[PDB]
Formats: sequence, structure tokens, C-alpha cells
Amino acid sequence: TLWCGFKHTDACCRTHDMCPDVMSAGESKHGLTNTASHTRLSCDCDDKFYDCLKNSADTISSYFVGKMYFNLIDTKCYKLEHPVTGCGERTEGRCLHYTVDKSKPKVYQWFDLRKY
Amino acid sequence: QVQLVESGGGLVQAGGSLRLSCAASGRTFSRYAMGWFRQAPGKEREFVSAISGSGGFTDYADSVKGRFTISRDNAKSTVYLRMSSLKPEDTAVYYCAAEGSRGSSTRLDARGTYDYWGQGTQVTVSS
Amino acid sequence: QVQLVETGGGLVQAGGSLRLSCATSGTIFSRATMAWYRQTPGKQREWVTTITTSGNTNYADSVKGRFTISRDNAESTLYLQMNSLKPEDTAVYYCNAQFLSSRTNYWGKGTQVTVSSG
Ligand SMILES: [Cl-]
Repeated sequence: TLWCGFKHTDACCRTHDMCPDVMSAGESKHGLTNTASHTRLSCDCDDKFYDCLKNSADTISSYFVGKMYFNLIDTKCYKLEHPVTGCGERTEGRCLHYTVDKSKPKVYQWFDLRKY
Repeated sequence: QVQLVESGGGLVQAGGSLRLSCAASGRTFSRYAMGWFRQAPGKEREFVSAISGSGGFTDYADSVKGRFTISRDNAKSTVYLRMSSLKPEDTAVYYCAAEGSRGSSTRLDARGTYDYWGQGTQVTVSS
Repeated sequence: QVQLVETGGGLVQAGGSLRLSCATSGTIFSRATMAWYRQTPGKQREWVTTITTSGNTNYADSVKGRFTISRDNAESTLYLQMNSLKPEDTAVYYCNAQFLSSRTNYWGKGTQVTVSSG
């Protein structure tokens, strides 16, 4: 569509494209550096995009867009969190749940996206 | 549209046991982690235990490890907290919580992971 | 189709300034996240600066305080104002248009900037 590259799905991509915090390929920000070949976003934007597509009434377009975005190999987002110590559950090559050292200050880190 | 219905609280003597249950409707139960939190009088709400959608991963607050056991039955859309060797300091309102829809990995002992909360069930442990 | 055309490159003495321009197809511009990259001699392409659709910016450490990215959506043009140029800024500069949901990238063929020391 105009925003994803018919109306409800298009509006999900619009909002996602206006994410306030993005990091281009090779960009350094927040003490991180994006080593992927495409832009990565804050996890809250990716979270809201995922939920928007899942709840969209244009269910067929949303299904294609969600799968395309989220199920690409090695997809990640960043956010501020206590230092990550491990993964509690992995499925299909993705961390579902992680653990942290709650006693150390929060720092920006990288997190797996969920499969759609 | 999801609703959480808790039960199993009550007034028990110290050393005793209870089993809380929380049944959840409105979406596919097995896709989401479920957690238990508690709030004692005058204290902040705190994490107690949580379990992943598959049941394969569980987490417990340090003060309840070895005494409490969380489990879930995805065919009944229900999560359980078996509470043994109860202490006076376990007195609190216990709240079931259901993980929000998210597009990235989540931490089970963070309150922000959960978007839906039960009204709670009172557990009082007397000595 | 999409077209990204950089201009404004050239030779300048160290301590001088240049302003690069990247004109795009107006169809897309206000929607795109925009960035400048550069390729110094004998190196890979590297990120310099990003500007979001709302105009918020981030810069590489080596250009902070010297370079300014800006966008004029009405003119479908991205700018890079380069002040206090140094010989280490000699490079081909490329503009990049990004569409976040489709993970689409468009690139200009780049404009040469040479900073002589004298
Ligand atoms: Cl990614």
C-alpha cells in the first residue's frame, strides 16, 4: 500500500513509519551501533505495529505485511532495559522471554522481534 | 475484550496451603504468558510468579521459591498458583495478570509485560 | 520510479564549508526517513547522519557540531550543511531514502567532496 510499500493495514504502516526513535544501517545511537543493512526501530514502535496489524480489519493485507516484516531472519529492535542475562524460552530461532540483572542500571540493548 | 476470573483465596493458618486459579477468556490462552503479582497493605505491588504460554518457562520471586509452584492448563484456559508452607508475610491481595500483545521478547517479572489484570483475591495468613 | 540526485560537491580548502543537496521524486519525500552516508578513499560506505520525518536528527561523533542535516518537504530536498571541513571529510557523499515498514532503501549515485589542506 501507500505506507507499507487496504485502509486499516495502510494506517498501521503509517504510524510505524513515524516511530520517534530509529537507527539507520550503520548508525550509532544510545551506545549501540546497528550492524544490519536496514533501519531498526525502538521496540515500542514494533510492538504497537504488531498489535495494530493483528487487530486490523483488512486481515489479508495485514497478514502479508506482518509476516514480511516480523518473520524475516535476524529481526531486532532496541530499548532501555536492565542488563540482559539470558533467554528463558526460545522457539523457532527467536527469544520469547529474557531475564535481566535487576540490580544494575538500565542500558539500551537489542531484542528479538516476535514471529507474526 | 479479555476477562480474568480468579479464585482460591481465603484465610489460612500459617504453615498451611492454598491453590489460586485464574481463568482467562477472550483470546487464544496458550499464546500468552500468565503471571501472579501481590500487594500487601501499604506496600507496592510485587511480582510473585509467571509462566510462559507453552508452560516451558517459569519464574519466581526469591521469597517464594521452593514454596510456590505455578502451572497452567491450556485446555481449560486456566493458570494455577499452588501456595505451600504459607507465612504471615504472604498475606496480600493476589492478582492474576495476562501478557499483552507484543512484537518483541518480553520479561516475565516486569509489570509492563502484562496488559490485563484480575480484580484479585485476598489471601490472609494468620499466626 | 524513484530518483535521488545529489549535488553541491566539489573542492574546498580545509576550514571551509559546502552545502550538499539531494533532490528526490516529490511523490515520496515527506514519508521517507532520510540519511547521508559517505565513502572515504579506500574504505566502505559509512553512516554520517539521519533525519526522521519529523525533522529530528542524529550525527556521527566525527561530524557533531560541524555538520547539519535538514529537510525541506516543500522542495522535496534533503540538505547537508558541512562547516569547518577537514581533509578527513574527503569522500563521496550519498543520500539515502528509507521506508521503514517495507524495509526499502533508495540511494543516490553520490557526489564527490574533496577537502585540500593547502
Ligand atoms: Cl531487523
